[PDB]
Amino acid sequence: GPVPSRARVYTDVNTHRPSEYWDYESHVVEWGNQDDYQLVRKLGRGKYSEVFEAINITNNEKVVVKILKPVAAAKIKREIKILENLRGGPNIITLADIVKDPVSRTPALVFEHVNNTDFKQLYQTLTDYDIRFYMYEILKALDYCHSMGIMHRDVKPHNVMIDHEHRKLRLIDWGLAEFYHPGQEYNVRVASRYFKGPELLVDYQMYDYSLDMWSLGCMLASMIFRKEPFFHGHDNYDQLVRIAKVLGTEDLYDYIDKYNIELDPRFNDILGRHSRKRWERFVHSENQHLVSPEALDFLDKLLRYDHQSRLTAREAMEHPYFYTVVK
Ligand SMILES: NC(=O)c1ccc2c(c1)nc(NCCOCCCCNCc1ccc(OC(F)(F)F)c(Cl)c1)c1ccncc12
Repeated sequence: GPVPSRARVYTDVNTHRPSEYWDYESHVVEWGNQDDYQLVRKLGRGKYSEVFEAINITNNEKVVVKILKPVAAAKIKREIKILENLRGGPNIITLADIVKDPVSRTPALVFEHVNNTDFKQLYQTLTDYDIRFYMYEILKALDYCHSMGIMHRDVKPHNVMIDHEHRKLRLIDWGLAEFYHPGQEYNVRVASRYFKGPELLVDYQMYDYSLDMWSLGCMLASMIFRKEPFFHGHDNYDQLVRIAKVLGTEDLYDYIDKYNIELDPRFNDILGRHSRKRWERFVHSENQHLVSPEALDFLDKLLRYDHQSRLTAREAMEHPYFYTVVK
């Protein structure tokens, strides 16, 4: 059957931490006071929760409250433990409190507020310099969480908060985040369609931190080529075909042969035969100001089928693409 895989970095971080670190089920939640927070307005509703802008009346500061739906109320300890483990880390959203919502009777997570008043799609209107600057800021968060034995598993623009006025970035929504344990088989139903790595699409469960680096490459490709999303799958099956139309089918077949993966036979009639396209195929007069040989080389090194071949967050921070960014 499938060949095993393990991360090439931070492989054993959880084995050398005390069990209290990663055994989230044993964690005892310290509950705050729901009365400290006054809900102001609804910001959005997901499949398992709703988010509100709120005021912490003990300091008159804005906060964001995520109220869990009764269905998710049970599996909150994983997210809580990860948020507490990562608290204070570079560009990681701060969990300010955990309270029981008086209406839903479910857990409510209280987060640091980031000014989210930059309307439109700042995501598709940044300058070349600002793309590099913010990409480096995301990498500080990803190297931190990966160094802390945690995979985010939902890297996408909707989970990157930017206060453009103060050039502040936070990586949010650790609701799909997991502890990495070598040899552990994980659920492939993670990340959002357009940002799903090939490992998820071919049903390879023994993945690791490198899944976040594929998602990151999808964001970079979308920004530098002004193509939102870069890999525009109609469903999870077509998502792999869209990738194959860019990266080619040969490397895809080499990847599945290397890990002894059994490709879903539904792929036989839709994958076809494609050769790798050179990255300049995506360059045109409207995106040429964001494209550089450094950007293309960096992107090439993130968007690889083989999860063990992609740059790690630390290798990515060493890339020449970031030499122009003030440190
Ligand atoms: N943990 C929680 O559940 C959580 C924690 C905190 C918040 C939260 C959820 N949801 C909030 N609003 C609802 C979700 O609103 C998502 C808007 C995302 C906007 N991408 C902006 C953007 C712009 C440019 C980008 O490119 C780059 F290169 F990075 F520069 C990228 Cl990748 C992304 C919120 C608002 C204010 N302050 C804290 C929170």
